[PDB]
Amino acid sequence: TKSSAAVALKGLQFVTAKVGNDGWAAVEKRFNQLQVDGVLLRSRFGKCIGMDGSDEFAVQMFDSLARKRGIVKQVLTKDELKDFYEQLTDQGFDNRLRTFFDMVDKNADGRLTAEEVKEIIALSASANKLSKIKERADEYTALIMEELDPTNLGYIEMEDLEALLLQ
Amino acid sequence: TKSSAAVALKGLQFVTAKVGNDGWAAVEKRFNQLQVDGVLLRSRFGKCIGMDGSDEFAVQMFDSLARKRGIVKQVLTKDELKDFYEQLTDQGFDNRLRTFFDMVDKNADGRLTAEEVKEIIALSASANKLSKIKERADEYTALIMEELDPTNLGYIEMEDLEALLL
Ligand SMILES: [Ca+2]
Ligand SMILES: [Ca+2]
Repeated sequence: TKSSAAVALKGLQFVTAKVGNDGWAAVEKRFNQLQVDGVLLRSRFGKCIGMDGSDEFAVQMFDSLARKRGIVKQVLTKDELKDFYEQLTDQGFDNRLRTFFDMVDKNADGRLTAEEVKEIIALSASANKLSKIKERADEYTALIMEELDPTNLGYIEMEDLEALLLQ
Repeated sequence: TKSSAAVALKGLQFVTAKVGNDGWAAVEKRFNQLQVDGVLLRSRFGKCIGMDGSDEFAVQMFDSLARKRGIVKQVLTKDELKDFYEQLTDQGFDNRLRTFFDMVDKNADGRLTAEEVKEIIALSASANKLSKIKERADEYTALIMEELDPTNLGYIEMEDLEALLL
């Protein structure tokens, strides 16, 4: 239970967060921007929904949602997109657990193998460690620049790194 | 200085370590095997030098040594490769610092911007834990499994989930 229940959760929370919780007015306006002849391409699905993840993650979510609906073209109308959206913002637990399951179940057989499970466990941990690292790096950068470029050239030079290290 | 120079020190050691210091015997031998029509591909520089770190680290390193020499083709003759080897193999501080600087300096303008600096700090902090995480994942996976699939059917169902978290 203890470490396993919390690891399923970690994975759920991760997918939920990559999808995000943008309201319909923001998703629809992006649709308006992204659509061509009234239709949203598969490749723009992540951007339309306001997703956080990789391109590949966005497209795989699209296919799991399409697959579920019997949609086989790779193009969505506003009404279809809206129906994909309704599912993804239903923040109910059953609903979220369902969408997570389908997302992690890449071959859509209604089972999850050791491989599928590890896949999403690794992605989520590693993407989360990367985001954290980039916030820190950002703060370490500001400190280096603040110290080696107090006069605000917008850069530092070789000479400044020497000094920083030889000392 | 303290935390500031440690941050910069650690990026310099990360790059130094990823490059390694194989002897010429080894790298020339590897060249001979990796070479095609006399030249060595950018994509094969890492393997030839014996670096660790990512394929991306290897090609960035490559590019930085090329930029320095105005080499714009993505291929090296043996001569040229040996020259790249010689700069890399010089573990004198002056030289190591230069190589580091040029690696961080993606546009070779002799200047390091905030953006360039954030990038090696991120990478020097990131690289190592990928595998460390890939290995924690296996310990979790094969623990989710040995608990949601006690008899080892090989898979988990939605209702195994339903019951897990409810
Ligand atoms: Ca499956
Ligand atoms: Ca630069």
